[PDB]
Amino acid sequence: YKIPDWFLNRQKDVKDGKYSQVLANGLDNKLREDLERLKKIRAHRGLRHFWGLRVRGQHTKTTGRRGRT
Amino acid sequence: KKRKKKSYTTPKKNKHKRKKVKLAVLKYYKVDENGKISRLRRECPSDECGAGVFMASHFDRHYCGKCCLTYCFN
Amino acid sequence: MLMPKKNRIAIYELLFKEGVMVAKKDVHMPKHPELADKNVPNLHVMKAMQSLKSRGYVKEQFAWRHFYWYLTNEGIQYLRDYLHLPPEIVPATLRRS
Amino acid sequence: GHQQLYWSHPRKFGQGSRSCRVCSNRHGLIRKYGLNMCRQCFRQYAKDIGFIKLD
Amino acid sequence: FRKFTYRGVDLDQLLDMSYEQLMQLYSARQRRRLNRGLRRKQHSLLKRLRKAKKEAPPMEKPEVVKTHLRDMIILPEMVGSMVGVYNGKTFNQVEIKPEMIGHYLGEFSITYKPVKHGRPGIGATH
RNA sequence: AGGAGUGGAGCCUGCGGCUUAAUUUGACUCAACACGGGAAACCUCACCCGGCCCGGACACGGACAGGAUUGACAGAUUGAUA
RNA sequence: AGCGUGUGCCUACCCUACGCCGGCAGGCGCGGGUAACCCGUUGAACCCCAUUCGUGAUGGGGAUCGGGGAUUGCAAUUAUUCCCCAUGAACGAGGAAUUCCCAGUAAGUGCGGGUCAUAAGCUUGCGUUGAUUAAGUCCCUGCCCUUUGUACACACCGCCCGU
Repeated sequence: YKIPDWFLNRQKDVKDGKYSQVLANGLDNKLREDLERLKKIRAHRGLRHFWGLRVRGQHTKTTGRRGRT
Repeated sequence: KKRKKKSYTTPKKNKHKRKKVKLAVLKYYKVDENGKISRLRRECPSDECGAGVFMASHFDRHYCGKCCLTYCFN
Repeated sequence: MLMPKKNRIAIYELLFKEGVMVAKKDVHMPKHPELADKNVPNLHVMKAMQSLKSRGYVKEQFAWRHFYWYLTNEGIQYLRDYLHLPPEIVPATLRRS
Repeated sequence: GHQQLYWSHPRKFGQGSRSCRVCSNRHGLIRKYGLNMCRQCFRQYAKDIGFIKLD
Repeated sequence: FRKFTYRGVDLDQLLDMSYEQLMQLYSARQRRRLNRGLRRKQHSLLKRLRKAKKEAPPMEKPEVVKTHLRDMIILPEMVGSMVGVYNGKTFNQVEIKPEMIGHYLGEFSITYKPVKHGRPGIGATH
C-alpha cells in the first residue's frame, strides 16, 4: 500500500533481510535476538552491550551511579 | 630520557653488512686458450639501464636494473 | 648516508652564487621546490649544516624555523680550495646595495 | 633518507599538519587571517603585525 | 532444510559474483575505503596468507596471524582464516567465524586490564 | 526587595589507581575543578610496546681504499613499502 | 536585522547563488564573490489559527536499545561527524548551602569566529524582548583606614612556658 523501503525498521540486515512488520513485539523479539547473538559471539561491542555499556557514541562519566549493583 | 634497560636485547646490534669484498675473481673468467673476453651481460629494453650494469650470479636468474624484470625458463 | 658529491658541488655552487640556500629541517617535505630536481632531501641539509658548524667556515643563525649562514672570507677560501674553482670566482656585485 | 618508513600515513587533516610558525608549537594555534600563530608568540608580536589593544 | 546466510545473501551466491561486485553490492558500509580504493601491490599479504595456510595443519583452521589491519570479505573459499586478538602484543587463538572477520576492530577480547576497586570512599576521595 | 544552579535527572576537564602495551607533566580557597585556548580516530604524548637511526660533529689515532650497503622483490616478513 | 567571516603559495582543504539526481546524508554542471561588487535585501528565534494535544508518563521529553547513512581526506573501534522508524528511564520547583545580577541591565532565545579534514553543551563577539524591582546600609562576607595593645619583626602558620 505504497509505503517506501526507507520509513521502516526491518530493512535488510545481518543473517537474512527482515520483511513484514507485525503486531506488538513480533519483530522486536527478532531485533532483540540479534542482540542476543551479539552477546553470544563474544564481540567487543556485543560484550559491552551485555555489560550494560551503550556503544553508539555514549560517553560514561555519570551513568551507572544510582542503583548500580 | 635515560637508559630503560634495553642493553640485554640485541647485544650491540650490528649495522647491516652482508659481505666484505676486495677483488672479484670467480666472476672474471676470460680463459679460452686465447685470452678473449667472456661475458654474460643481459639487459631490459630501456635507456636508463644497459649492458654496463652488473649482474647477480645465479643458476637461473637475471637481476637487471630496478624494473624487476622476471624472465624465467619455467 | 652516502651523501652525493654531485649534490654537494651543486649546493656549494648555489651557496657561492648569492650567499644563502633554502634550508629547512622539516622531513614531511622530501624536497623543497627550489631544492628539487637535484636529489636534495632533508638529511642533505642537515649534514651540510652540521659539517659547516663543526668546520666553522660559515656561522649559523636560526630564526622562525629557518637557517642562515654567514659566508666568511675563510669560507670562500676553503670552498675554492676544496672545489678547486678558479680564483676569480667571488660574489662581488655592487649595484643597488 | 628516511623515506621508506615515514610517509606511511599522510598527514594533511590533523593538528600535526599545522604548527606555530615560530616555535613549531602545535598547541594553541591561531589560524584566523592566515596568522598561523600561537597565543604566546602572537601576543609577543602583536604590535608588529598591526593589531593594537584599544577596545 | 535451509542454507547458510550472510546479511541476506547466500553462500554459493557469495561465491557467485566477483570481488568488486561483492564489495559494491554488499550491505551498508565497509565498502567506502575500497570504493575510493585500497592501494595495489597487495600481493605480499596474499603470499603471507598462502604461507600461513601451508603451515596450517590440514583439515584445520589457518593458524594465528600477527596482522593489525582490518580485514575484508572475499569468496567464502578462504574467508575464515583465523586472525588473533591484539592484547598488547599477542594474538589470542579465538574461534572467529567468517561472519565476524573484517568487522570493527581485531581485538575480539578485552582491551584494558581493570584495576582492583574498593568501596566508594577512601579510594574515591582525597 | 526580586530574577537562578544543588544532597533535584543524561552529557564536558582534572584526583586514590591503570599489576594491560599505557595519564603522573598544575592546584587542599577565592586567585585549581568547559583552565593550560586541552573538541588527541591515528598525526599533537616522546609518554607506553622489536618506538628504521650513527644521523653519539671529535680532523680522536691508526691499520685499509673497500671506511663500507640509510635499498624493495623468498622458509631472508605468520605486521601491503618494517 | 546585528556582529562579522569567506576563493590559499606550505593544501581540493572557503562562503556558495542557480537548475538535475532522492522523503535522506551527498554527487553533477555553469560558476557569483580576492568582497558595501556574490552568498545577502544575510526571508531562523518569534507574532497568528471561523479543524485536530487535555493533567498521561506522556507528541512538556532521550542510550526514543536496533537497523537503513556516508564527505574530490587512512581507514568513526565504549565508534566526539552523521537525514529515517514506537516504546524509557527521570522531573510535580528541586529539605542543606547559596553563585551572578545598577536600564536595552537580568531573563527569553539564534547567528559569527577560536574551535574545524566534517565537529559545539565550551568559549569569544553579535543583534534579537523588556521587567515589580535599588538611589540604600554595614546585618553577613570580605577589604581599607584610624585609635589601641604587643614579650611578634622568619612578623600569629609568630613567640613562648612547664612536665
